Amino acid sequence: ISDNVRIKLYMEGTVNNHHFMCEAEGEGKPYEGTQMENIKVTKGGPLPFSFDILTPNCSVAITKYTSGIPDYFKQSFPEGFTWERTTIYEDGAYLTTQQETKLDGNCLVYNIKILGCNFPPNGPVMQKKTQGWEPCCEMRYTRDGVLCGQTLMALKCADGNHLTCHLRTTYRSKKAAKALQMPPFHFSDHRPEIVKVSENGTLFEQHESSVARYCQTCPSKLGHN
Amino acid sequence: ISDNVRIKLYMEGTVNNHHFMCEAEGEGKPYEGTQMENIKVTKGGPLPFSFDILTPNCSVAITKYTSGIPDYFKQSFPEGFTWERTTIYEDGAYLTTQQETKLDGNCLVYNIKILGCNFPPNGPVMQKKTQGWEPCCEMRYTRDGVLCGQTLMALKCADGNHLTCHLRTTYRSKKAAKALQMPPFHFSDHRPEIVKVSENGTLFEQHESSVARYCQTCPSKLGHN
Amino acid sequence: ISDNVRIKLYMEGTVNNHHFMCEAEGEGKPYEGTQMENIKVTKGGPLPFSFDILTPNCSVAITKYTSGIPDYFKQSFPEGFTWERTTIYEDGAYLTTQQETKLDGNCLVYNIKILGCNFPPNGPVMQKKTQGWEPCCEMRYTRDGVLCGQTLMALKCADGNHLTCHLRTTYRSKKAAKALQMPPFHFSDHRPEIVKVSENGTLFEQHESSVARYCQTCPSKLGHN
Amino acid sequence: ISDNVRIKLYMEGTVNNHHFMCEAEGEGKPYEGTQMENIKVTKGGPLPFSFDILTPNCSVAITKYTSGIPDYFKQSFPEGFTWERTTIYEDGAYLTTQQETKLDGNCLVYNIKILGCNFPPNGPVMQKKTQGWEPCCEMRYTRDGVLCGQTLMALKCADGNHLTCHLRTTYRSKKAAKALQMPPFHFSDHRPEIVKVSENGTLFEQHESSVARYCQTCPSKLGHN
Amino acid sequence: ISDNVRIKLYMEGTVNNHHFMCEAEGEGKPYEGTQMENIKVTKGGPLPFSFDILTPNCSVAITKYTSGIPDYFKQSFPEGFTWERTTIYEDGAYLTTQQETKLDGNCLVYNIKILGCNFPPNGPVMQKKTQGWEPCCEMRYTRDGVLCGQTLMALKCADGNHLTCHLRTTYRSKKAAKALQMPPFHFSDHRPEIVKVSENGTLFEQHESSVARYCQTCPSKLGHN
Amino acid sequence: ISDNVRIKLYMEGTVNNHHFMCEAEGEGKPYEGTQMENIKVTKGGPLPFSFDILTPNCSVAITKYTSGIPDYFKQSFPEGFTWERTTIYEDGAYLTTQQETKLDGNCLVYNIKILGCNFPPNGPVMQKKTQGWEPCCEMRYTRDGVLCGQTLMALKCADGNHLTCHLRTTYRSKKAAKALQMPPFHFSDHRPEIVKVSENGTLFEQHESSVARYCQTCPSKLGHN
Amino acid sequence: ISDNVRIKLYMEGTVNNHHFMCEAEGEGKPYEGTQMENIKVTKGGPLPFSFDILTPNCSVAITKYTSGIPDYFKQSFPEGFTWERTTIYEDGAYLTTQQETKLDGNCLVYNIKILGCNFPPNGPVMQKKTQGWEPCCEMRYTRDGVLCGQTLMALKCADGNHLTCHLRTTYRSKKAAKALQMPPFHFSDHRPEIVKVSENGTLFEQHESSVARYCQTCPSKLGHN
Amino acid sequence: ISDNVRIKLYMEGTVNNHHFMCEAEGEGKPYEGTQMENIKVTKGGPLPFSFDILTPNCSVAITKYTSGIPDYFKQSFPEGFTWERTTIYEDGAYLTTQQETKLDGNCLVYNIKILGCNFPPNGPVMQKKTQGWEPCCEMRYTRDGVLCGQTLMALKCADGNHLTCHLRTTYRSKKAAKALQMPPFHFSDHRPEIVKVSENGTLFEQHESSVARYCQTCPSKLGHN
Repeated sequence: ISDNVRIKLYMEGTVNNHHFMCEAEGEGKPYEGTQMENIKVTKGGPLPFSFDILTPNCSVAITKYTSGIPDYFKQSFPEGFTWERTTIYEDGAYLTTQQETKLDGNCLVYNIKILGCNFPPNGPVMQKKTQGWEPCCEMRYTRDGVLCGQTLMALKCADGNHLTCHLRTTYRSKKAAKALQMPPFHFSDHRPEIVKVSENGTLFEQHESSVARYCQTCPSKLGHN
Repeated sequence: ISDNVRIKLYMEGTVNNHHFMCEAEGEGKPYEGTQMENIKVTKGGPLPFSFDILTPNCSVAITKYTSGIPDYFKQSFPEGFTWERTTIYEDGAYLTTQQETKLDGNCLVYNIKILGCNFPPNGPVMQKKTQGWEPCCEMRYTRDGVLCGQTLMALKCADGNHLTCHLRTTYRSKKAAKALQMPPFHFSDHRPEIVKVSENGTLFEQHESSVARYCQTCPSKLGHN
Repeated sequence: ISDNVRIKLYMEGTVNNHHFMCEAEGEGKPYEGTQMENIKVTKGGPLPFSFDILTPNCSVAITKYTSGIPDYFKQSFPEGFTWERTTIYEDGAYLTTQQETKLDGNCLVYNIKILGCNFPPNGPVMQKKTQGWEPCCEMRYTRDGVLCGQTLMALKCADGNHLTCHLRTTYRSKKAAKALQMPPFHFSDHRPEIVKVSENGTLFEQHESSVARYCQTCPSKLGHN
Repeated sequence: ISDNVRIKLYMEGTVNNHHFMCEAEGEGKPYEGTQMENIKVTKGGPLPFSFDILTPNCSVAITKYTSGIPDYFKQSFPEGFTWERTTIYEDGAYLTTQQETKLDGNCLVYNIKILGCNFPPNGPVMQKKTQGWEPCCEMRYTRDGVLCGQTLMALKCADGNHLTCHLRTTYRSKKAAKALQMPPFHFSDHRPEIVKVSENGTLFEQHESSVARYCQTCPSKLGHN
Repeated sequence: ISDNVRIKLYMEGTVNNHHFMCEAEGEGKPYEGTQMENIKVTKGGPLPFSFDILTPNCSVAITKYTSGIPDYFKQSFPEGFTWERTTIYEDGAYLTTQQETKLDGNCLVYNIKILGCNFPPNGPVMQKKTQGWEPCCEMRYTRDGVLCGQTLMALKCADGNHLTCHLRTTYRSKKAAKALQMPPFHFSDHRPEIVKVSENGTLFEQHESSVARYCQTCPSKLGHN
Repeated sequence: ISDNVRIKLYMEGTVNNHHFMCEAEGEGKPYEGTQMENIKVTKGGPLPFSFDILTPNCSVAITKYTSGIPDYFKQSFPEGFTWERTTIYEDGAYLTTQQETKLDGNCLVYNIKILGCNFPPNGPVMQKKTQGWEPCCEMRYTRDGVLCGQTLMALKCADGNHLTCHLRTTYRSKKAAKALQMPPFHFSDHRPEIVKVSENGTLFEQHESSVARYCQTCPSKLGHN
Repeated sequence: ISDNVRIKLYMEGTVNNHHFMCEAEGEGKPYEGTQMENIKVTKGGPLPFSFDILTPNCSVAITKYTSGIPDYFKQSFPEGFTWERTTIYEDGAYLTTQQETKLDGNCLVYNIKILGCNFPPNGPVMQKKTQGWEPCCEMRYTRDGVLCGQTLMALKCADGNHLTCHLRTTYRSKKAAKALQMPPFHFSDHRPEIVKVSENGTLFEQHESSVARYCQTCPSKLGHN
Repeated sequence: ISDNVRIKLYMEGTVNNHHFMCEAEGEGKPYEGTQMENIKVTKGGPLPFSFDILTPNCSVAITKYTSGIPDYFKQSFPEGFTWERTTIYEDGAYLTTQQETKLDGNCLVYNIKILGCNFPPNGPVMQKKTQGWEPCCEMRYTRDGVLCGQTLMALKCADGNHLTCHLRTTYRSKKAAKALQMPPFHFSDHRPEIVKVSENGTLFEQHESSVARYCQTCPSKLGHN
């Protein structure tokens, strides 16, 4: 994959019985781990809920993989990969996502499907009281030939509280495991941020930085990473 | 709704990155709570996973509502209703469903969308080692003007074990709450059974009985139901 | 075990950093599945939380086992048994219990240890706005030589809503599994009720009825129980 | 609190009906965030399960708090603090902890109570197949005037696999709110390691390093921490 | 009045049937128009609504009166004054205030009574979605021998929108009319800001600056102020 | 509630900076909708304003509810209810009320708080030129689980003129919404009259009749009430 | 005026910048207070908002004037009259109307001008979610030689909720007040209903019944109307 | 838009049943915010009421927009814009306006429609006892993709009084959302003055200055505008 790529996104979903569609165009630097997307709600907008719950569904090939840790995603090209995830919110809401990622030339194409349910009508998401995500730390490890990820995230609320959730992901390379260098357990920091909202809450400029690493602040007494 | 109805079902989903579609034809006695469907996997079959996980997604308007408990579903007609649910398996798999139910004459039409993820490849579902569901007891109660349901189910496994899961559902009538007689807290027994599999594992004859009731084995010292 | 037995209970626990102890004396009809206990909060009372969360922790040897289903608990005497459980509330609270049951003469003696955490201070439990439990249906199945149980329960709230939780239990007979007739998958209905509260909310008269059974509302078309 | 302190620990617990007690003596540098403890299983040892599940229960006053982030724990002395936690394992096990932390002289004294249940008998924990924890990243945020923490951890298994769990903690200062400066949302890295096992599997030399910080790998484009 | 003063405040109110009391200690520079208050919700806190609605009720003797405009408030000492006001929110809520202001030595003492009603439960105030007030411009004019004020204010919401309201005030000097120089029509800019929230949302550090003036951005073609 | 009840009232308020208190003893026939109160101004009398503005603040449990329309107020006992209201006068005055209603045996107890402001000094109220209220028609409808009311009223002046006002009320039952039969849109006619004034304008014998009904003069062509 | 008349109406207006024109043909029985009009949107239809807001603008000479109450409108012929009104909706919308009424032979001719503004785009009116008006009660009283009217009305919504508004009207006879018998304070019930919609939502069959009266449900102790 | 423009205005209205028309020729400097118009009452003049109520209806494209605040009005050219407003007077009068603004070359063309009602006959407006407007401060904020404005104004009265009113405006650009940069919350000062009246009270020379800005007199302690 190139050091500079374009991004094209297509999303379709139903949350609490509300159908919607989104499309986005963006750019990013795969090896630097930085990127940005201009996401437009093409159908069903303005959404009856905070766009925040859609943010993390909109790019793991773009991450600075450090410490010699094998990059499961960049290794997957040209074949590409898909990933699936369920996000469990502390107030009972569930959001499941199926995504396909393809690399056509220097353009990353994302096709996303989402199904969300049980979001409380008077909760922060449905009441649009949330104000973006705190950065997070994803735990990555292999299992049964695929790469798994788990993360705890926190939505900022106007009152100062946070609404937390748990992401459980399975990343699936289109390359056979035999053709891949599987990575050891490691982490990936992510910082998604919406820097601008326009067109009556239907257009969002979203930026994100990601870095894969080992625990660097606490030294091992046993020579482990 | 009449005493005898026809059932037409359309389903589309992706589980562990495997896309599939199903269509069914059936019948049922709404007030007797008995029904049967002939479900055909029209695309993506035979499925690489046990059809058992799709079974509970294929009819709550057909239930013998006893003890004078108001029937939230039959009351929603002719407008109909929709429901959303996430099923959490004990081995980490999640399956989210979005469904729409409408009544055309004396025919119930179901449109279903499913997204499933994280099913362990060596688990009983992906290995097709499950052998049907044990009967179950659903807990139903109102909240925020809609009807909620929660159930623990158990899939019989060939090794003698049971694989358990937790269903969390929100049923949404298309009629305004004020035009409905909301039910008190109650239960609903369900007994889905596959009696025949044919056409190279793509046609499933599925029967089911459902009965809404109160606890009927434990007396109350306070006269409560 | 006899047709009528006495009950002596000792409980110690800490919930949200509040330490407390309870003692109770009661009676029951093991085969009839009916019982009553006069539970006194001996230390740390009045509790800063609803007594309702302790109710389900205060007697499975007392249950009417029907349909020829082997009784794992009564079979365990005179040796007795222990059980361990964690209850997960929908608003983030957890309550773990460890219990020992023995039969001394004609008296069932219960020794209970409880640790609870993360109960929301503005929640119905910590605000004492709950009004007893709704009857429930426990799912029972064997696994690895022991008997397991899972149940969803709902706490009635003052505002009319229900607070739901999930119980995950493991019952351990003190007799070697070898000397026991392990039961098939089955259910158990429970109806715990507090009929009187006195001594400034430190004494509770609690009654309960339990019945072990199979699904008796939905006939099986495959000849299964 | 002194920059050099000793540690004294007392633990009692029951896991899968196995009762045990532990005691430890150690030392640490509160502001450097480094520490070591010699933990002896004084009763019920050698344990019938991996000591790994006990490891994370044995010291948050010892953490290097960087970036001027208010230190909830060090601000709590001399009054001290307590914390409560439930750890949920992916294979159904639950472990709940209640802890009290006091400073006697220049020695941190820990009193721990543990209740564990539903650990699978043939699982890696009960089979003693785990090989310590991977380092972890805890999410810390305020709620209801106290400090909350949530973490995802992973046990290393022989197969090269990992067994994951989720920690949900509430830290409770015994100091007046008026005398405490609460921290903003932040993280704390922890790396607990058993560097030596002796005395026939009953003595564990455990080291740990902890660092509280903001996300430093991913720059904010909104000027946030 | 001194160039520097202390502030002491006592408030009692009921909003949407929720009773509360507040007390505050602060300081200000009467002639510079700047001040600060540390407001504690002594009873009924944390409030079930945004503290923002209470902010503007908490100091008109502290304002920089420019352009030779007579200062109705400072002229009122030592007698002091009272003021009454009703704030009408665009979504149907009303909040009425009665206030007494006295000068005790170097301390301005405020006694406030508040009654609020009809705030929508899912509105920004009851949902705590607001994030402070935008600065505002008060219109001041004499009528029936007293000073009247009217102002349009706007609360900032998490979503980027604003919730507006209308303040209608009557200021009543306790000084004999014959001893007061009544001011001509003029404006007063106000900028209340909460710079810190602590003690579980019950302690607010609030600052404010106020300036009385004529319209200086648009010249008069008739020589009027 | 009984067919014949006693009434005890306690009132405290401040209008245009004039503090006052009232107390009353009365009787009524709840189902007949008739009642009387002997209201005494216990502090601040004679009032510097017409007692007419206090009249409508002095009993909604007493109303003849016709046509099978559910009675929100009588249904609220024994718990009782509260109500809040703001009355907006055409000449700029505002009067806000908070009231609590309890039933003790057959005695209705009212506790009222009032804050009024901006009444013009030369208007009919402050000049005590009003001569009672014309009967009025209240509009009642539910919203967000509570009962709302709105009414336009008119004070009579000797010259044949009227001074109008707008009442905006929220009635809040102390019973759970689930335990109440909510009424459809309807009206309530009210006719308050002061039949005797004594003790130098500090004791008022006030009578009132109230009837809840649908529109009975204009038949519906669509079969609506 | 005769007991059976024809009705002809011409209307032009702009609401939220949408221009439209309407024309109607109908009939009414002046003394019976009943009438019906076939209202056609001749320009700008189908309207981008609910026709419901236009309904009350389409006949006060048609009202059953009971109880000997002087009929300001009937007395105005042959000269006729005009009326002006502003309707204030609770969600911030305003609609102002200017109307002229003349009698040509036995045909009442109405010429209407309307300007509406600030209707929320997502409100029930602009979204066409309203379902007609509930009947209402107008307060009528004289002032400065003319007749005034004020009414609160409520639009019905599907949820069972209502959108309320306030009408403030001034009726102006073309006859000199000297030649008219002015009425005392009284009421007028109105019940507008759309019984048929056709021609792609541009033709509305609307009927209405009106009755002028005094309060007839609450007898007066003092002897007032 | 040019730095120097001409103005052409056409107005038609009906206030308290009095029909009138006006036309004007003017000029202004859009970026400097200064302008003048020579307004002639072409029909229905001299008006039976104060021309002051028409003054604010006669130019928002002419305003000095400072501090980098996006200019909604100038951005709207060449397409143009419209605006709608209702002005509510404290003595019960309402005046609604609909306006269209076009830029033909360097000439701004205004087409204005007005409907006013309920002005008291003995009030200052109808008696022509007003002496021009005091300058004012408009609050501007976006909502639903359009620009809203609200302002309180004060008309100079006879005996040294002021008659106040509230303006509620919606400004509608003819450009699409994608082609506009929406402004943050801000203010606009306005100072309309009649400097000459001639031709028997039918020709008015009116000047005005407007400035859009943030609050500059009161510093923010949080770095907000």
